[PDB]
Amino acid sequence: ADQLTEEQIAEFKEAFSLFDKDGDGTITTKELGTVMRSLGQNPTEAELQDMINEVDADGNGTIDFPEFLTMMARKMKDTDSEEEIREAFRVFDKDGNGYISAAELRHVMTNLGEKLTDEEVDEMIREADIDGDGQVNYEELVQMMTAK
Ligand SMILES: [Ca+2]
Ligand SMILES: [Ca+2]
Ligand SMILES: [Ca+2]
Ligand SMILES: [Ca+2]
Repeated sequence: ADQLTEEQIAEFKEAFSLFDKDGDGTITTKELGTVMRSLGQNPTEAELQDMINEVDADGNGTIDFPEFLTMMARKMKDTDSEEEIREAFRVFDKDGNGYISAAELRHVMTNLGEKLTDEEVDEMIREADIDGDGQVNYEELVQMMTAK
């Protein structure tokens, strides 16, 4: 279970409120738009819509806190600095095959006394294997520990 440090999230809450003047927790097209090029030049509404929708995966017309934080996730997949976190991969990947596999996870669940089926494991595999390449590497593992 890994994420950006709480220290950074706390400081970014202040950066979020820079755009959200009302504090509703969602930045509207106009609340962010004020800080965008509308302050200087005369951009077309279509330009504002483009900038908003490109990060608003939901298409609500509002930038939520994690949508704002998506910009950091573009720069680094994990946005974390601890190399010891990478070890959690090989702790779970007992067979050392370089990827996570259903059989690998089935045994860990069995060790914990959980009786999951192959389809139950797939619920986590689809979260990781977004590109459908058939292999779950560390960057894909991070996807299971974070939002969709
Ligand atoms: Ca707002
Ligand atoms: Ca949204
Ligand atoms: Ca494996
Ligand atoms: Ca993959």
